[PDB]
Amino acid sequence: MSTKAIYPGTFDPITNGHIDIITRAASMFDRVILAIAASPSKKPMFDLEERVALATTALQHLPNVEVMGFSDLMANFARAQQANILIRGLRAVADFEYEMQLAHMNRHLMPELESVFLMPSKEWSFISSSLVKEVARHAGDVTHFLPANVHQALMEKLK
Amino acid sequence: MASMTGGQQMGRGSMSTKAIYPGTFDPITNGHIDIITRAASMFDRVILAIAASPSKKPMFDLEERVALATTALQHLPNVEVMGFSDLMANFARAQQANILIRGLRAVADFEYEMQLAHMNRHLMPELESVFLMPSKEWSFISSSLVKEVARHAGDVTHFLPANVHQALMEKLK
Repeated sequence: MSTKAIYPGTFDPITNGHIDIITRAASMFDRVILAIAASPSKKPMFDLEERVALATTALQHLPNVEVMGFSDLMANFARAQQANILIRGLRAVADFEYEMQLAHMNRHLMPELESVFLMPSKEWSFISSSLVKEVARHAGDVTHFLPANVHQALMEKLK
Repeated sequence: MASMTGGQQMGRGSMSTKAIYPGTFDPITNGHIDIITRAASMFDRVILAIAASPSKKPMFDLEERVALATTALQHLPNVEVMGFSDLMANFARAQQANILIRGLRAVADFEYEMQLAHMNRHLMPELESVFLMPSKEWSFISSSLVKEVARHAGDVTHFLPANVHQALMEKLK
């Protein structure tokens, strides 16, 4: 019957690449949660409240998508949310290794959670939050890579 | 609201899902079975699409491959086995599939798989490629390796369903 997917990340901030991933996932699963990590070990530019607020606005037009923060073991959060699917976007070869390791651990922690991988669209294949930030920090144009609400908020953070 | 719209795929919630899982499956292994079982748990329907005329001559012919796979996957109600002699995208279009299952074992392959996904996106924009990691148990097995091991009497009973094991032993004198 139901499929319920979690798409975890720091989303600092959410980019068009993330939006593409979640849009695609929301087309194939009944429900999707954008799970925003509360306390990443590297301090984010936006806090959880801001990240969640931005992502909510950017994803409001998707009816089966909900944005939430989480500060617990993803397996525990997935169990709490009665999620059975874990979405991960796969951009680089470097990321694949780490995500395969994590998937094997999550299989150990939650055997009933299936990890599922999406490639980013060609359009968004080179963008990351980190890269957009670094470009923007030195006044590079990133209007093409962010939704308007995120773009405005980023500009404010850097002024 | 049919008088007004037939509806669209994206931005309107969840849609009916029909996945193709293509390969040569020469023969199908427990690794493949794991992948398709997992896909069949999350998609409404799944087709195991067995390539008829692969570039490297297979040990089993299409009829044998299809027969073996059918038997090994009969316990999954939403899975069907078919042969195809086309691009995976043309078969997908023919079957009105909207999902393409791809197994992701090696880092070496990631680049090729991303390139294939971009090509399939070009050919069939409405087809989404979805990538599954193999289970840890099956992470090192391939059809090719199991065959070569079997050819020199290595034990591969753990890597194949019984019907495939028997058929493989028959192929190897």
